[PDB]
Amino acid sequence: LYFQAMNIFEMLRIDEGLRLKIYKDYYTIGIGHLLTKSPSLNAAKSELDKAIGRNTNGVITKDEAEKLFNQDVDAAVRGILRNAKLKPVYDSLDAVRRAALINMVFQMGETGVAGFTNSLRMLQQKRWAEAAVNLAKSRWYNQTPNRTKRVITTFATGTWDAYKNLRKKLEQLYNRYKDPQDENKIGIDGIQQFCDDLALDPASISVLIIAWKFRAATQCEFSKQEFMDGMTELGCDSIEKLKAQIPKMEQELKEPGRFKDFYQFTFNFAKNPGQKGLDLEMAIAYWNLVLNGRFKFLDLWNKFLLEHHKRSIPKDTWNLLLDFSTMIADDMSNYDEEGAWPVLIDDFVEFARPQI
Ligand SMILES: *C[C@@H](Cn1ccnc1)C(=O)NC[C@@H](NC(=O)[C@H](Cc1nc2ccc(C(C)C)cc2s1)NC(=O)CC)C1CCCCC1
Repeated sequence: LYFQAMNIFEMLRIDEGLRLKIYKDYYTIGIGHLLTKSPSLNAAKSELDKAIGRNTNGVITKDEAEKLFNQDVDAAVRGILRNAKLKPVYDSLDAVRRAALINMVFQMGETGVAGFTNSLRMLQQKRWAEAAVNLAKSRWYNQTPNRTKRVITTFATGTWDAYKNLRKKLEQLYNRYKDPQDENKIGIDGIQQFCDDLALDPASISVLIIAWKFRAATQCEFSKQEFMDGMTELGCDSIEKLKAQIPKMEQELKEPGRFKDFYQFTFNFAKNPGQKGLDLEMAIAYWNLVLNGRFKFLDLWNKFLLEHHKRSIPKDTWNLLLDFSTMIADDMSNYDEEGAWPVLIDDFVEFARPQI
């Protein structure tokens, strides 16, 4: 197979993203690699372990993700060649433009691409300008504007310029924030600068919302990969573009499913690496950010903890506090003491009830 890859992996890592842990679409890993149609994680991990050749426990390296991606490219190419509507266009195209076609197949499948009859004909005819304008009129252009414009530029030019130029813009922007003592990360000063550039306080709710959108691991830490992947997935190539995305992120949090996801993410982001629980003072500081205007008993809860708990907060307790805040009556008369809440919440209700 070595006779038949370098550019296509980085092109789809940018457009689709690379995930090093087993996720849901269906059990997937890497750049959209399907593991099984079975709903069993045990089946999914089994397929992944067999494919890789080690006990991965659903976690892989970038190189392992590449081995899997090359298999999917080779399978995609076989599919295109057996398709009577796609084979002529594929055969006629140069190496760079074939990569843009495989990119479309990865996104919407053979049937999706085969639907672009007029555009595919223009490509086969090497009518690059006419094809570029024609592909931009589709629904494909609206659903994924950043990805589509990059793929369209690949067909228009026959160059990697759309991917090369985004990487240049993000790499130049990165240099403003990188740590002088460590080129592969953004340090304390860099994070402060990033927040200043956004006209936001680093301890503000807006910055915590951005960390959620970037899927950042830990507070006061920001890796180069987090910056690169975050900015690309959000479709931002500048601070101004990221700044303009903040109201959209705010709107999402008005939907309870998104809010629940952001709320639970906060615990994982707030905690110290190597620690399973969140120290009380930290838990209170983040609760004041995320439960502000959502929990009537927030101050009395903080006072209770500082005076009667004075210990770390486990994840389950953090998660369940949101359900408590939502259901609790202003007089606490609906609280099920004989129910299944953490002992800490039963003790809070016992402490709070005589205080009205
Ligand atoms: C720096 C850290 C020191 N420390 C104390 C105990 N363990 C570690 C610290 O001060 N932690 C608590 C702070 N948190 C913050 O100030 C953070 C700073 C940021 N980290 C990141 C990471 C990634 C990003 C990118 C851009 C996605 C951005 C930022 S800003 N801020 C937040 O966590 C947002 C709220 C505070 C304690 C008081 C309550 C607020 C947080």
